[PDB]
Amino acid sequence: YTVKFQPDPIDKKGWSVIDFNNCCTQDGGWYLNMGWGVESLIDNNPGTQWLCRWDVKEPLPYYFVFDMGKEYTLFRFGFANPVAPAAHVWAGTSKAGYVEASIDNENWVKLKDWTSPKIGEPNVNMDVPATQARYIRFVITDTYPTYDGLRVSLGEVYAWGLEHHHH
Ligand SMILES: [Mg+2]
Repeated sequence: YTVKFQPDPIDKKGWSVIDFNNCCTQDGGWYLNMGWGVESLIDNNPGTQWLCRWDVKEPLPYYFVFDMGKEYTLFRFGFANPVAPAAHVWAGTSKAGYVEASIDNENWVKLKDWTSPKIGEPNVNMDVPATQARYIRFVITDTYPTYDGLRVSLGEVYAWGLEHHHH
């Protein structure tokens, strides 16, 4: 928990979801042309979204392993529920979960345990203990129920931190 620093999120261009366990793209390729895949989570804006598996409601937890490309020292981490013209703003139901961090994609260390107060919550950032990392692991553990049961869509994930020596 740090004071009002307000720097700017790491440019997620070298980024790339290197691993996940749930998306709508798993099924028919027609979902593919919809831009609802995991990569739709680190493309700079919450305008594009990510959709869970829809043909078969999969039980939680859902996780993702982002590869920031290089090493950093995370200060904060957060995400942002979907936002118009996102086809599923009512689906952003992330309620509880946590985020881990690793430097070799083998050994991980917990950073924090986030919790969103309502469905489709604008942004949810958390102060994460000053830790060195290359890979991040986001995990949704509980979801707010919907008119159509357990559904969930994510807008985007942000990460702050210093960049280690270019070397
Ligand atoms: Mg996005």
